[PDB]
Amino acid sequence: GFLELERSSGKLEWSAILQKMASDLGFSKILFGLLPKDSQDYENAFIVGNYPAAWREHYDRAGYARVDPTVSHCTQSVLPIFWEPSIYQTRKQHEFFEEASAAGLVYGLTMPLHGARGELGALSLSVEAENRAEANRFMESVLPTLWMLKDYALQSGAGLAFE
Amino acid sequence: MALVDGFLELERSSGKLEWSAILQKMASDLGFSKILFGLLPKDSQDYENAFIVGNYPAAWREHYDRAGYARVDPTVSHCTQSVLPIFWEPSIYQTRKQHEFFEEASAAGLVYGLTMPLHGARGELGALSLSVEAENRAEANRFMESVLPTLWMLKDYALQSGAGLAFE
Ligand SMILES: O=C(Oc1c(Br)cc(Br)cc1CNC(=O)c1ccccc1[N+](=O)[O-])c1ccccc1Cl
Ligand SMILES: O=C(Oc1c(Br)cc(Br)cc1CNC(=O)c1ccccc1[N+](=O)[O-])c1ccccc1Cl
Repeated sequence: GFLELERSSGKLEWSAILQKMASDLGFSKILFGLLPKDSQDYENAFIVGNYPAAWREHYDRAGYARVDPTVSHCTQSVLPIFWEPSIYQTRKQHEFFEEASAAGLVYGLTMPLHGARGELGALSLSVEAENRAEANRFMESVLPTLWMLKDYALQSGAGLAFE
Repeated sequence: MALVDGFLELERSSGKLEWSAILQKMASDLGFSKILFGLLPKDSQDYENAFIVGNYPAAWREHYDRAGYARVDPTVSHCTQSVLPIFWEPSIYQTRKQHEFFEEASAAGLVYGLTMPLHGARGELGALSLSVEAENRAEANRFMESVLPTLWMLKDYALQSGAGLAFE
């Protein structure tokens, strides 16, 4: 569980519980983003978490949903995409990487979310590490737990967002 | 990552037979007995014509289709509503018809286990059902809890690769 996320009422308590679950697991920053069936309106997604506010604003401002390589990945797969240097291919994606890094978001992964009612989302989690090798060792050590977490977060958060 | 290397063979297969053999072995190696992987394309409710993989007794699968059990199987309705597992507990069989279903499934050797709902990136709807042989439900539940995180990863790997084989 999942216990607290269900007993919670309102976005504020739900966000605090999810953030703490991630933090306890070893991830300092998280974003839970969700769209309803047949929506591509990323700039109006249901968004939860503790990403820096200025970064979230810039992301929307710059239209980074069209650039961020994890977005297109999420439309095609249920498997995680790790924030590996190989995913940033274009010059725009290089800038995206640099800008996200400035915001403190360099190491992490994005778990695509695909709900029972056609919801489309992502749970992104970032880790503080001394290098990418350290980050990857940590992420591998907690991956099975994260994999369960993302589905619990999806089932709970879909109803909060749209119902 | 070494953790997920096992799951990579699911994309390295050529054809439904090899894919089925790989999936069945991963499940068997993990400690489960019988499995059924079922998948439908976007918008489909045609359970009698799903893409199905596994080692459920053939006569049972034939019976399930014939008797229209998809209409009453509580794991089916659950999968339309949720991404979370549904464990095969007496409490999920509520209607008299679902009691019949449970009795018939038990005769086919399917009593303890769980169903992982599958929801694909392209609207695919499915289930990965796995049965457990045990002396009682408590032992069965103890085993299932011990392998659940591995199974949770497996079901998504199976879905991603399975969808390509079924529809792409
Ligand atoms: O929430 C979604 O996308 C978003 C939205 Br909107 C806003 C923001 Br800010 C961030 C994301 C997802 N991207 C990341 O978190 C990320 C991934 C790799 C490197 C760096 C970052 N980062 O720092 O942002 C989303 C993605 C796919 C499908 C649906 C949604 Cl709603
Ligand atoms: O494959 C799907 O449904 C099916 C289809 Br067809 C055929 C068969 Br035989 C079995 C199922 C799923 N049911 C089970 O495996 C099950 C669950 C609990 C107790 C006993 C059993 N059982 O032994 O049958 C399915 C389910 C949800 C969404 C899509 C699909 Cl294709």
